[PDB]
Amino acid sequence: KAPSLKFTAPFGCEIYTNPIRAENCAVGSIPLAFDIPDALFTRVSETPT
Amino acid sequence: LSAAECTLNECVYSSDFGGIATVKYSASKSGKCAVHVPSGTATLKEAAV
Repeated sequence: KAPSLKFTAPFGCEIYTNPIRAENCAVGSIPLAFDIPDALFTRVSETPT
Repeated sequence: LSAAECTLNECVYSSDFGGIATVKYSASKSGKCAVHVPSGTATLKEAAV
């Protein structure tokens, strides 16, 4: 029994059991898309300047 | 008036009255009178302030 994947995983993952899953593997990057409606854009003079 | 200065707070060339100009003046008498733009550059909302 060469040690578990809990202790040997690259990027510092955190292997768990009941769903077989890894946690918090610091690798890659998430891109994001924001479809923002036009109602949220407050005008200039309703904010300090 | 005497020594009046005009700055543009909001400026958006929208179809409605989408621009705010705050005229910083210094008046000899305190009384209402009429503002106007001679050109077709801007169309003012109110006739007097």
